[PDB]
Amino acid sequence: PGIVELPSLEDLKVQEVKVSSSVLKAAAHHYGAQCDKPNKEFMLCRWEEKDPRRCLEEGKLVNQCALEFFRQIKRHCAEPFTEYWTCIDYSGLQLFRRCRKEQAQFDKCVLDKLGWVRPDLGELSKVTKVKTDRPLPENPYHSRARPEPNPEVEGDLKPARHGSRLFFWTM
Amino acid sequence: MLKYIIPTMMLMPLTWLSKNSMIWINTTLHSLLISLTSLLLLNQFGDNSLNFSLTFFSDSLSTPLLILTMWLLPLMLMASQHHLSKENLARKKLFISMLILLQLFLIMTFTATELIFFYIMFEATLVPTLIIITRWGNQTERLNAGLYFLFYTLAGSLPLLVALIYIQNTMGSLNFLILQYWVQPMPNSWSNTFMWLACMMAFMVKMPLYGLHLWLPKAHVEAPIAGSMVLAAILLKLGGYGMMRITLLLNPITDFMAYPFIMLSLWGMIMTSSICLRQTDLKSLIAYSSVSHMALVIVAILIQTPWSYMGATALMIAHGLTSSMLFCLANSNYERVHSRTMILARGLQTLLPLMAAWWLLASLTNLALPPSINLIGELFVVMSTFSWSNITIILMGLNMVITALYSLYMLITTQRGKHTHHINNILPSFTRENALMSLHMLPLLLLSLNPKIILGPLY
Ligand SMILES: CCCCCCCCCCCCCCCCCC(=O)OC[C@H](COP(=O)([O-])OC[C@H](O)COP(=O)([O-])OC[C@H](COC(=O)CCCCCCCCCCCCCCCCC)OC(=O)CCCCCCCCCCCCCCCCC)OC(=O)CCCCCCCCCCCCCCCCC
Ligand SMILES: CCCCCCCCCCCCCCCCCC(=O)OC[C@H](COP(=O)([O-])OC[C@H](O)COP(=O)([O-])OC[C@H](COC(=O)CCCCCCCCCCCCCCCCC)OC(=O)CCCCCCCCCCCCCCCCC)OC(=O)CCCCCCCCCCCCCCCCC
Ligand SMILES: CCCCCCCCCCCCCCCCCC(=O)OC[C@H](COP(=O)([O-])OCC[N+](C)(C)C)OC(=O)CCCCCCCCCCCCCCCCC
Repeated sequence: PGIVELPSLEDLKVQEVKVSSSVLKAAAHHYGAQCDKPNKEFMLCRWEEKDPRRCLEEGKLVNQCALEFFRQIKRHCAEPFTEYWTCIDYSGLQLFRRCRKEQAQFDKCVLDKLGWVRPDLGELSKVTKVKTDRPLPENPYHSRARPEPNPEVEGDLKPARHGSRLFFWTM
Repeated sequence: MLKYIIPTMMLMPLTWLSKNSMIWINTTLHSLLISLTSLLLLNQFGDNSLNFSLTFFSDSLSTPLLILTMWLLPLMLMASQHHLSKENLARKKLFISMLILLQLFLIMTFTATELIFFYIMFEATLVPTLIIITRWGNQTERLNAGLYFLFYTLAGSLPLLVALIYIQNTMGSLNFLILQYWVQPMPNSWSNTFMWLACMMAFMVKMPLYGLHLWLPKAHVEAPIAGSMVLAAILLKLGGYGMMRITLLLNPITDFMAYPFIMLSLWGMIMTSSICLRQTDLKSLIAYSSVSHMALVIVAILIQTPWSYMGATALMIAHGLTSSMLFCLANSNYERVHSRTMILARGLQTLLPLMAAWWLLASLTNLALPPSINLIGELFVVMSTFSWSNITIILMGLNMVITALYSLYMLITTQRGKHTHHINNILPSFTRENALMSLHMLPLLLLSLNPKIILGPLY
């Protein structure tokens, strides 16, 4: 069959978010609140196109919007964020409940210096609507033509001509 | 044919609801009324057959067979009421019901317009005949004889089932009236060779063919008298009727497939007739004479000329009446001496003169005395086989010597000479017995006055 089309290695170069998972988990709710729109544009494009190769640029926007998220933490609130993700980082399951006072200090410093409200219980799991300018994929499965069905039954049912027609039976 | 099927079926409540002293007389009366009505089948035309319905028709071949079939039931009731007098009442009614059921299968065997309905009735005729032989036969060998009668017929006929369904798929129909007009020539091949064998071997067993005849001197000997009458008078003629229907579809391959079987019959009628010269069992002598006479019907069907079909249907009707009368005469001695040995009771004209006159007339019609229809069928088959090959007259004429020789030796051994001294239970002939002889012989001699009704579809 045909040749698969891989993008170049230059099309895969982006400035990586080189932080650990406890840094991401400590900043997760404010990341979902602030970096909402390009993340949801990317995931809409990702569930609609069903191809990562059709989703690179929006993905780069995700990797563009995460970094601007962290710099805006790193400029203003590096101390409560560091003290909070260290405590998140201690736990082997990375519990939020072990770290509520560092969470409260990080939320206080962020709400004072940046005005970000942490999302309540239920908010980040909502199904949201996304207004994009890319087109809807008309054939996302790349399906070819389907076979035509067999012709249906039509016409009023007349009796059997001369019955069963079984060898000598007249009905 | 439904005017003959429904009275034959109404013979069942007629025989199961009769009073115990009345179950022979009522069935005899109403079977004679059905046989009187059987003459309405004689509405036959020079061009067309008498085509009743989609299921039933009758040409001039089936019509004498139907009149003989409906005539043989009262004669079987007369023949079989003496030796079943001591029988249980319900078993006596079951016997009469088996004969009625056999007639019911036979009359829509001969009138089946479609050939698989012909096959179904043609093989339905086994079950009452098998039950009659294996239940009301006298000796031990009736079980073995029933096995031979069953498994020669079915081994011949289950290929015929496949062959008829093959014709059903190929031509679209097994209507004989359609297959008169849609018959295609059957070319020379091995496929058509085994087609011909599957169409013909069931009827070769039913005739019987010589070499396949081994069921007959058991099944016609180990049976009661009604069984022997219906076997030798009607059930050997299902084979000839089926061949005359089925060789329509088997042309032109029959014109060389017939050559072995014709030999098997032309030599067979020399052998079996010769066997009748040295038989000790009188009932077996009549059985091998039946094989000898039906060999001529096999030859006449396989040479397929008009004179041969006319002689073959005349010889079938004539042999039906003659052989049924001969079995009834052998039973008239066997009810007195209780042995079928022919050398046992001799000189019976000294004791039974009118019955010896019946023996004389049956033996003269057996040897094809002119102008009986026995001789008419014999002579026409001889004419057609002379046209087939001028040498066959030798095998015909030598047969016509031996056919005389066993017919009179049977008369000389049973009726002539000095009587056996130690046998003293030779009663005078009952009125029933002479009635049975006259109802066999007087139709057979009256048909000499007007033989054109027993000469078939191409008179
Ligand atoms: C105003 C409103 C009211 C109006 C009312 C109008 C009517 C008034 C009268 C009322 C009564 C009507 C009766 C029904 C109509 C007539 C049917 C008929 O005769 O069909 C002929 C039928 C076909 O012949 P046809 O000349 O072409 O058709 C004439 C009509 O057009 C036939 O018409 P058709 O073409 O439309 O027929 C259709 C088709 C026509 O047939 C075909 O297309 C061919 C296939 C038929 C079956 C073949 C099977 C072969 C293998 C099995 C053989 C079994 C053994 C035989 C019997 C052994 C003993 C029991 O029938 C069938 O396929 C059904 C099967 C046969 C049943 C017939 C009715 C039986 C009812 C009583 C049963 C009593 C026992 C009977 C014996 C048992 C066997 C049937 O004949 C046969 O098949 C031969 C056998 C006889 C059948 C039974 C006859 C009925 C009367 C029986 C009275 C005597 C009983 C004695 C005691 C019991 C037995 C010991
Ligand atoms: C449409 C109406 C038709 C009316 C005319 C009838 C047509 C013929 C029908 C049958 C005729 C013969 C029936 C009697 C024989 C059976 C019983 C018996 O032996 O009785 C002896 C007995 C006299 O003897 P007995 O002293 O009292 O006791 C007997 C002895 O114990 C011991 O007895 P035995 O050994 O001393 O005597 C037996 C003797 C023994 O003699 C023989 O065996 C020699 C016979 C063969 C050589 C001579 C004949 C050769 C062929 C030429 C003749 C035909 C063509 C002639 C034309 C010119 C040429 C073409 O045979 C005779 O005397 C009978 C003479 C006639 C024989 C016919 C040929 C039989 C041979 C085998 C078949 C050959 C082809 C047959 C062609 C038939 C054509 C119609 O006779 C009677 O009691 C007669 C009873 C009443 C008979 C009624 C016949 C008709 C029945 C039909 C009823 C329904 C239709 C209404 C018409 C009614 C008309 C009255
Ligand atoms: C009495 C006892 C003996 C009975 C003998 C009965 C006849 C002897 C031969 C029978 C052969 C089997 C039935 C043949 C049916 C033919 C129908 C037909 O369509 O034929 C053409 C067909 C031809 O096939 P076709 O027609 O489908 O092909 C299309 C047409 N052409 C040829 C052009 C491509 O024949 C066959 O398919 C095979 C026929 C021979 C079958 C051999 C197997 C059976 C072996 C012998 C059994 C003998 C009896 C057994 C019992 C003995 C005692 C226990």
